[PDB]
Amino acid sequence: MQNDAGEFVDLYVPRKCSASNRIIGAKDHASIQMNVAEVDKVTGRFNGQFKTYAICGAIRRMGESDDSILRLAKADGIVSKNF
Amino acid sequence: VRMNVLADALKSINNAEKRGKRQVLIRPCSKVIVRFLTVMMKHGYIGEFEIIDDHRAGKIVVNLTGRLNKCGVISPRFDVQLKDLEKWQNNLLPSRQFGFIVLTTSAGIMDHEEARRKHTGGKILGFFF
Amino acid sequence: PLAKDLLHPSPEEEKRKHKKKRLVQSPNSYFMDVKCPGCYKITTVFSHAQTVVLCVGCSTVLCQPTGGKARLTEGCSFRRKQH
Amino acid sequence: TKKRRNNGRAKKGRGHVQPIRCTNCARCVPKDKAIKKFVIRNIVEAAAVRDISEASVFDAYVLPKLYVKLHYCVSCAIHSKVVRNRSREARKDRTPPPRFRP
Amino acid sequence: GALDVLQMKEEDVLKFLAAGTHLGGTNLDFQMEQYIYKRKSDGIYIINLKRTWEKLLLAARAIVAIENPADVSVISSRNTGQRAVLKFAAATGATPIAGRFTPGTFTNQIQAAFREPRLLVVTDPRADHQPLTEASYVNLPTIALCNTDSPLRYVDIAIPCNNKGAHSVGLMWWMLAREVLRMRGTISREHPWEVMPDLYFYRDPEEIEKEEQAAAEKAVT
Amino acid sequence: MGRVRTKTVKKAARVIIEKYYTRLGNDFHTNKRVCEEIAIIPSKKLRNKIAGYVTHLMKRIQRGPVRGISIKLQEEERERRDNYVPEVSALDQEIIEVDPDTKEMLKLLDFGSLSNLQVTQPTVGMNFKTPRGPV
Amino acid sequence: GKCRGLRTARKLRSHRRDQKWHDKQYKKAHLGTALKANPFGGASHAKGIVLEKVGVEAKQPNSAIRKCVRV
Amino acid sequence: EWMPVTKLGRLVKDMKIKSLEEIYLFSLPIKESEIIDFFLGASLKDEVLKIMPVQKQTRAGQRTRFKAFVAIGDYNGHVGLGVKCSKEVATAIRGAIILAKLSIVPVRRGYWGNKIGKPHTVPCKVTGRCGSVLVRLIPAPRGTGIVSAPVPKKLLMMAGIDDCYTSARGCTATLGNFAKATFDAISKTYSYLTPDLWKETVFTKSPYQEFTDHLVKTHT
Amino acid sequence: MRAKWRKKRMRRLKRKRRKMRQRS
RNA sequence: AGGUUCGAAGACGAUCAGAUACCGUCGUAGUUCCGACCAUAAACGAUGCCGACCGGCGAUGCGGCGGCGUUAUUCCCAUGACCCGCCGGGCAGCUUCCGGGAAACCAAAGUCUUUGGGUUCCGGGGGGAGUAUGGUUGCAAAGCUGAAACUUAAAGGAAUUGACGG
Ligand SMILES: [Mg+2]
Ligand SMILES: [Mg+2]
Ligand SMILES: [Mg+2]
Ligand SMILES: [Mg+2]
Ligand SMILES: [Mg+2]
Ligand SMILES: [Zn+2]
Repeated sequence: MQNDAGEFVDLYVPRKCSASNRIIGAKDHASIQMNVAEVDKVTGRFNGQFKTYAICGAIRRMGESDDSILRLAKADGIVSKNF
Repeated sequence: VRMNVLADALKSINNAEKRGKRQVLIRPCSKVIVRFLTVMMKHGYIGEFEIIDDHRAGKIVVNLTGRLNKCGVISPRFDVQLKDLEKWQNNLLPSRQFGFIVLTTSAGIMDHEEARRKHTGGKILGFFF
Repeated sequence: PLAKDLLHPSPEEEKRKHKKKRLVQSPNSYFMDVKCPGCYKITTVFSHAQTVVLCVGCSTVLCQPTGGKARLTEGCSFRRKQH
Repeated sequence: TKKRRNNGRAKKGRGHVQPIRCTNCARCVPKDKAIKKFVIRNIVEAAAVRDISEASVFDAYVLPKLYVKLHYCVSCAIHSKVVRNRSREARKDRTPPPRFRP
Repeated sequence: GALDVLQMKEEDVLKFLAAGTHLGGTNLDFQMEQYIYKRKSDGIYIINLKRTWEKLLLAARAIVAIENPADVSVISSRNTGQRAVLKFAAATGATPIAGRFTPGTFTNQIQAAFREPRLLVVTDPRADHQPLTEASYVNLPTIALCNTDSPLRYVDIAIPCNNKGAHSVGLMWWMLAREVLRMRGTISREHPWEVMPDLYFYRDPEEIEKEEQAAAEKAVT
Repeated sequence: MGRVRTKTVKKAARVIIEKYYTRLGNDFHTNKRVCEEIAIIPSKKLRNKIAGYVTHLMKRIQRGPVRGISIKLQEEERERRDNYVPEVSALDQEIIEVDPDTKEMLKLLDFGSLSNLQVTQPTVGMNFKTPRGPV
Repeated sequence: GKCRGLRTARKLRSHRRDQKWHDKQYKKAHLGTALKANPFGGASHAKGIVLEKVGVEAKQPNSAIRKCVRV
Repeated sequence: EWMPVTKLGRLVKDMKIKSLEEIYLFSLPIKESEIIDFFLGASLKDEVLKIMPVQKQTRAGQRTRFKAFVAIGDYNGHVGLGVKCSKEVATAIRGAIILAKLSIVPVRRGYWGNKIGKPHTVPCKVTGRCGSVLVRLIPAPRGTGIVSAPVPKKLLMMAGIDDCYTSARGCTATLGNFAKATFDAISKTYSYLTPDLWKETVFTKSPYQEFTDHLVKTHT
Repeated sequence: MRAKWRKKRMRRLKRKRRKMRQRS
């Protein structure tokens, strides 16, 4: 997109898997996008907002979605380092 | 036996990128490999790489960023002039917008756009996009 | 596992892998101080010695060559050297 | 089409296997290819276990068994109904039929 | 849960150890290796309880991330877990599926049993393979209660605990129900949950016909 | 031979044993008359067939739980599943038998050294696994 | 596989022209036997003298007399 | 008079979701053809590619059924191909239209070079693959048109591609595989990763979780 | 024919042809 | 040289419409050994070699390295036989949406229109034909190399349905 005139000429921008950086196809029905709800500091209560990950169908078909999702959770901060 | 060390390193990181590995280890390092990995980094196609130094031909660990598609090699290092470079460009590169052809010239190892910028041909090494 | 840390793998995987396939080649074999009973001196013996070492002072053998590691005779002490 | 990855025989690291003769028709069959039966038959029918026991001069006389190893060519094996053709999937499994112990 | 408030406590550990929950199978899956701790001389793999707790907190975080309690569908095709999902759905408002799972539930949009949840929770990946496969067709994230030998083909927040013992299965469906209820505005974290964990326990139908009359005999006498 | 009851006679039977369990009984004749006010059955040979299989289910439903539902049975499925909560939980063992490795693992979690936990002698022989092959 | 060396051009061309003899079109146009066997001798047309008038039967699924001339 | 049975079909009926591209982004499956003719209606051109009469040998002769290959799509970036086999031609036509309607994919248009105005060609050379038919679409400069076989040409034309070089290998005489291979190559135009797509994605609210309150009241 | 017996028929024919050529 | 058994050829008995056969009884060359030839097999994995990369699992053979224990002896260690692992090199197997393929299937038959690691041999619709001729090897049988005229619209491969099966 974004020809020399500068305007973004593209009818939609596809997502990328947050584990393998691959394009999520329009017909990749295996692909998931899921949200993890973080808690607050004191009472461990759901504080409204949340953080989301996208896993491509190929990654979550070879069986590496489990390892990937937890691995993102460390980076964002949801899962403790001592895991 | 192993005859093209660069060809083996390129195939290894291509297979690892297809599988989705975060890191790949290429066993035989060489000067041409490091320069070829350097041009990919400066164009952002791969992440950091570290050369593990043993007293033999060292090993290299590359951080794959997942934004690569193909990093093949042109094993017979054909001599490419500045007049037939575009015929290699459209034969190998997926399009004129992106994709890079790496050739070793007398000014060093670099991509086709820069090789043409300083007006020098050379020997074809490989390509990546 | 798509995110194995090839740069800093822990010691116990290294000792598991083959000498050649480790990140940097390392020899499994070692040299050792050998103290046979009834002498005063200390003999340096390769852990995988192919020959039958002998004290030049006392006429008793120390190690017998085997398939892989040297076979120290009974009653002989052994110490590693600087790992 | 290759019907069997096994090629019908347990030959894997060899080049040649010594032949045998079918116990039913004397056909030269490779030893691996041959269907083998090992029958441990009581030397008396299951109906004569009583009349022999009475006529035996020994009281606690265990009765001998007959040990015969049979080799079949597949032609004789199928005709004698020891092996049976199976569905394309069912051809794969190598577990023997159960002994029907209950 | 890095927080001290969201940490294992001694009583939770005691109920884990009492129900087993840490004794895996004799076979190890290469995906489940990073969850395991050590293998005993018996040959049983010991899961890491802290790793199990974090994944259980992670699964609870995903469940509470959905605004619609009835949206998340909890399923179990084995008797050792059918009771647990019924209680879990009742407590958390989820949609339960017990026993037979008719194929095409998430894919065929004609029959009345058709449903399109936003999250799937699975008692056993091996036993509940059909909903896991259909989830791939329908963009559905999944959570499974996985053992050391269970495949993780379509699993995302696999809890590495157990799925063989009726005690372990019912305990953690109870644990998961407590955590999602604690993260939501239903329990205040401080006082212990009134729902006693053996409510989620699956009971052998051989005891279901003699234990109630024995209690009745004790009450009258 | 040849007295299998078709779908219709069976399928109608199940509906009228869930619609009308209380009214029906184990008598062919009493039930064959209820099936005359609860249903518009075109044929007489059909109701008696329907009435006949109803008794087989009503005789059977008195004992076992046939797939045809019933409120009084369903409420007990509820009561046994949702109650008989033991007053003392099963997961409150006074002493918890502990393998050495689990105690090592609990030690790393820093939740080790609990008094309720009791270490057990490790097994010896490593005789697990089954003898391979037949025999 | 095929050789790809920098100085294997001689092998590549020698192998090519050896394999070019294995398709009928190249064999036919470069051997000369077909040219000699051609009654026309490489000509588009040929004059001739009508020797007789003959009739040829059609193939099996057809049934007709094709009126030809021996020339 | 269209009563949908789907959360996606529910939201599209009452003007909650605004674009087909929103559905494409989240890779949600389309199970009601009434969804697209809402979003994309009075702009789809329908064309039948081939009516091949496949037949099955039975006891009493061979029964004959008809397979219809139908390609649809507006000439702006959406194309679809559907295959339906029935025992009447007319019933096969409507079934193939619906299936083509269900399998509508967006087509990414790129530039051969010197990106000036609206994109005209494929962003990069892509390959489709069905049976033994291999179809490769190659970017072409402005004004070249679609140089291709008749069957891919109409499929590329209704896909919105203006200029494209094409190379095909295999039994192209198998129209179904040849058309499906072209549809395969077209579909993966967005599957291809390109440096202008290297920026990190910002995830938006999913249509299901954003209108979950509306779905409770209406889709009950 | 069986391909092996066609091979035999051809070998017999070749031997006959050599005999006639040797006769000349 | 030796020739027990079996057994091309051959003889006879059967079967059959005929039966130069399948079945049976004999039985030569051969089958055995030494020396010298011949160089072909569905000589098969119908699948070139060397090198790299790309899943999991349980076994198995050899070598090596670790370890609870049982066992052999002895008074202890080794050392053998088991048991639980690890490494390397083999024969394989199961499994998988690695990927490929027309598919059957193949962890190679993958890393191929995103086409290039090195290097051999070799195919170009079916027949004619592995024929004719020439050359060459051989005691011979035959081996190696090896066309054309002419003829033909298919011949083939993998899978589906049906029909049929002594
Ligand atoms: Mg066959
Ligand atoms: Mg052989
Ligand atoms: Mg004889
Ligand atoms: Mg080579
Ligand atoms: Mg030919
Ligand atoms: Zn036989």
